[PDB]
Amino acid sequence: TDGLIFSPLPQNKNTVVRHYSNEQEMPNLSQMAQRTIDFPTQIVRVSGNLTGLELSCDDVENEIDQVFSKKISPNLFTYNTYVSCGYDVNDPEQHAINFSIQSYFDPLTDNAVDYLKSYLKEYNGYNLFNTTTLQIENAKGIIVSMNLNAGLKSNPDKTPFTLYRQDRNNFYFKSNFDVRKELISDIYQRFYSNDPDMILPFFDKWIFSYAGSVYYSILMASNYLELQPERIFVMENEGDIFVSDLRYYFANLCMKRNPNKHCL
Amino acid sequence: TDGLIFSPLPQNKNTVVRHYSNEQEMPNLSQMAQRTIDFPTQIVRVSGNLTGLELSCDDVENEIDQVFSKKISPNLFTYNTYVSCGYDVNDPEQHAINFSIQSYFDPLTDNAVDYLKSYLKEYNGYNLFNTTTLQIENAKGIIVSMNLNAGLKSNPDKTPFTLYRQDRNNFYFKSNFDVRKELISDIYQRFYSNDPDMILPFFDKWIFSYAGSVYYSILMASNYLELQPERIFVMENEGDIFVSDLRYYFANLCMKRNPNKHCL
Repeated sequence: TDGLIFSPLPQNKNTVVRHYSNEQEMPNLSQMAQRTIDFPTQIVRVSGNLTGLELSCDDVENEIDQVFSKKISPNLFTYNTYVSCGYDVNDPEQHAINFSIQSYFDPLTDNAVDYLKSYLKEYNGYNLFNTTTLQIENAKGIIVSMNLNAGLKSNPDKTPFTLYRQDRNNFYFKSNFDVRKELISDIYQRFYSNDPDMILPFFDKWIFSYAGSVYYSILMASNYLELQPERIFVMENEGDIFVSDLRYYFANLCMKRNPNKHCL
Repeated sequence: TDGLIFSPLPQNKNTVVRHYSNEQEMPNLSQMAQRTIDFPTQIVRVSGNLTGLELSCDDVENEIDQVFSKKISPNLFTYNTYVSCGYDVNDPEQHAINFSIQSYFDPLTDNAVDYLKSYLKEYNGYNLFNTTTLQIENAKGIIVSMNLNAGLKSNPDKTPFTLYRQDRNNFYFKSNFDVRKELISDIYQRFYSNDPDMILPFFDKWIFSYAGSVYYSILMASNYLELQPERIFVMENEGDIFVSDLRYYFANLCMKRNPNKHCL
């Protein structure tokens, strides 16, 4: 089935992984309107060597959940968090030997912002296992480099399809919150629509200014579309970018939603 | 057909376009190494409304060639330039109504740097048609968001093909000069090869750390590849990016290169 599709997470031998996210949830504009200030997206990209510290992966994954993942509620934040812990498969105790935290998250309301500010006073810079510190950074901004695929898919349950056209466009936003408020919500409203005056103006805004004229014929010939909004976070240091491994794309299965069996 | 392929957006109605570039030339590392001064990529993104000035599109294109395109020689610069002129299709003289210049270029030698400084002295801020000014800007740096397509094209004379896999990876470079020295030259040496010990380590370096193992099966099943290195120029102001329509991609026509009729 179609809509948001999360990309598969990184696989590693002898590693326990926990993944926490509510990014699959459609943005709620009535909730997001309760935030009146711009606030930077939070970035965690932390790792450390645990060899010899006599920790179990359970000790590690649960110390991280008490000081981070459980402090970030799905009803105050949109988040996508990835916690990894490596262990030594030959050690009789199979003690942990490393860990990493990867996360980005946004407060959704002014109350969440207030809670967030007090969370950072208490836990930003927290000492993790006397090896590294929980560092929650401000993203300076985010560049979306978005790919659009249009074409004809013979079997909707398998991945190959015939590619008709491909386009790219790039946008700067202040935070992932804004990306969800402006781009993601528009995707749900107008990318999944067979109303010409919804989807073709959608292409004009996000693909290029007359993509609607180009795509009318293509949309009529096609039955399958994809939007890959790659999120390139820009950090304060020059040349420092962050692209999380937690990726998603939008699949539009026109052959199953429209009577036409096509995208227009 | 094979190699670097320029891909400008579909041409807008009633517009004349002149395109100038020597980006198609393979980089020669022994020549690029002779330049000792880093110089930032030069950026032109200039436009203006000409309605009513009684200029011919020829007047416009020839004035821009005299003050810009002919001052940027291919043996001192790699450049990619797009000069467009909109005209009034119903005016009996079809007078020009707007124009734009899109360009990036890099000096290739220390002498070119000196000559470039001479040109900016003389021509930066030049008055174009009493409407706008010729401005050459320094890019702060460049984010390459590179796409790889792999699949099967039955008819090499046409655009459709069956898409097997898609991947993106993102890198920061200080300049387009560095992009040609590090990325583009690697493309010519190893992307266009059916040697597993050439192409797959190329994939490990530029796609993701183990892409060679994933794509080994895929490359044998495929006969067609494309590399779309989108160049997102980072300008000096915060949130200011420039992505030209001066796009190119690399097509790998395995069904025509290889005895296998396939990419491996």
